[PDB]
Formats: sequence, C-alpha cells, structure tokens
Amino acid sequence: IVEGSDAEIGMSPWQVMLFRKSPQELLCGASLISDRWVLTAAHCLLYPPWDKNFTENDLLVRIGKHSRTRYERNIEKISMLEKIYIHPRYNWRENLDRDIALMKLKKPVAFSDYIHPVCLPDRETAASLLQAGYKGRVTGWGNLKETWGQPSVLQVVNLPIVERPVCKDSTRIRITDNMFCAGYKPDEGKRGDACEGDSGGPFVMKSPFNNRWYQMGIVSWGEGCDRDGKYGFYTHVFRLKKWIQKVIDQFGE
Amino acid sequence: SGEADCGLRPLFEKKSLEDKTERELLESYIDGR
Amino acid sequence: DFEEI
Repeated sequence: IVEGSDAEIGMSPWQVMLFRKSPQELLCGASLISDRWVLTAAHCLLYPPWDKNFTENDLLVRIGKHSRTRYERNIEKISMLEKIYIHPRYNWRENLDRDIALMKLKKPVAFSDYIHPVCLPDRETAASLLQAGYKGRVTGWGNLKETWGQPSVLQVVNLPIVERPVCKDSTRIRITDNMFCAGYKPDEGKRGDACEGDSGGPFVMKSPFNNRWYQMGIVSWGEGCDRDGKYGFYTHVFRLKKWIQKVIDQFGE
Repeated sequence: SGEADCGLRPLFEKKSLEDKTERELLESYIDGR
Repeated sequence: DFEEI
C-alpha cells in the first residue's frame, strides 16, 4: 500500500497472510470467507513466467495478524491448506484474466475478536455498490513505495471505483469484464494504491443497506504504484461468484 | 453472499463502534443509510 | 526480518 495508513486493531479481521514456509517469506494477502475457505489471486500460487507454482505443501496461512513480521503470540492462528483450487480459465499467459483461487484449510478456524469472515456480494449488492465514484477499501503488507519500504503493520487505503473507459485508456494491456480498476484521477489530487506484495488481498465495501462488509475485488495487477493517470486493477469477485459457489458446494465446508 | 455473521466486525459493528475512515466510504455511496 | 514461528 502506497499513501495508506496503519490499520486499527480488528479493522480487517478477514485479512489473511499467505506465508512461505521456506524460505519463510510473505507471499501475498488473502481473505477469510468462512472457517475453512480462503480467497486469493491465482497468480500468488501459479505464475509460470516467473517460475512460480506453489503447492498446498509449500504453504502457510496466518490469520489475525497486525504486525507483518512478529509472531503474534496469542492472537494469530496459522493453518495448513488441505487443497488449492485455481480458476480453470485463469489467463496467466496474457492479462491475469480471472486472477482468482480458493484455499481450503486443513481444519476449521475459530472466530475471535481478530478473526472474522467477510461476506461475498449477491447480484443486488454488486449492482448498487459497484459504481464509478464509490469508495472501496484495500489492505496489505506490501510495498509502501513503488521503489524507493515494508510496513511494520497492516496498511489501509480507501479508493474510488473508476469508470471502465478511463480504466481501458490508462494501459496497453487488455482489460476484461472480470476486472475493475480503482484510484484517484491526477486532477483529483488525492493519491494511493496497492503495490507489489499486496496481491490476493481484498477490495472491500461496507453496504449502506445492512452495514455489512462485502468483498468486491481481489488485488491483482498494476503498472508502477501510485503514478498519475494509472489505476490499480482488481479481480471482479461478483463476476466469478458462480465458480466460487461451485467449488465450495463440490468439495467443502 | 458470504458466511452468515459475515462482515460484522467484533470490535466495530458488533459494539456499534465505527473505524476512523469508514465514514468516507459511506459518504461516497452518496452518503449511506 | 521475519520473527521465528
């Protein structure tokens, strides 16, 4: 996160840390959608051009974290993945089209004041809040600078959804209906963005109708971090909802 | 649309406490509920 | 960087 702020305690209880067993390292963000399911960007697991292809094995999930680095002695819960499921038509070859994946925890995790699942939007919910101008919230432990550190604590930023045309005109990469971009316009003089190391984290919105937090997007890709005339791109969760319903109903909690 | 008790934070919604920047989100949804 | 887990 660039131009963000430290998260408050218990501000984003569904935030999950994708952690590398060895070398022990922070891979990506993720999110808790129930006591046995985690949502992340498919590219955090599999990305052939960079020779990345992680297994259930190579991984650990840290839930209830605040501090990026310290082992949060009686607050965080670490888990093991029983299974990994990637979107069959995830396009790593060209544009990260359908940058989504589900992780099913070996064993169910218990809710506490620091660990709580985020809701998935319904058609109605998606419709009314996914509008250019409406502000969403992004969290991560990613780059603070495009290039310049790494935060001590979970960072947060509120960013407005941007109309598709502007999205499209900001890059040479091909956008699809499963993506949405967000950030401020250079004129709007207000800044901020997600950045490398922020992927798989959640883009969330609080419904004004029932005042529940919903996950609308997944941090996916960008060009640089916080540059004028550029936007962050997010996986369109509502759009991949059927796929999600499907794996959960097929082999899960 | 999520879990069940999904999206209600134990330290915020649940005790009726608002986070320091949630109001910014709400006013953009051309001011909340 | 990381602390012992």
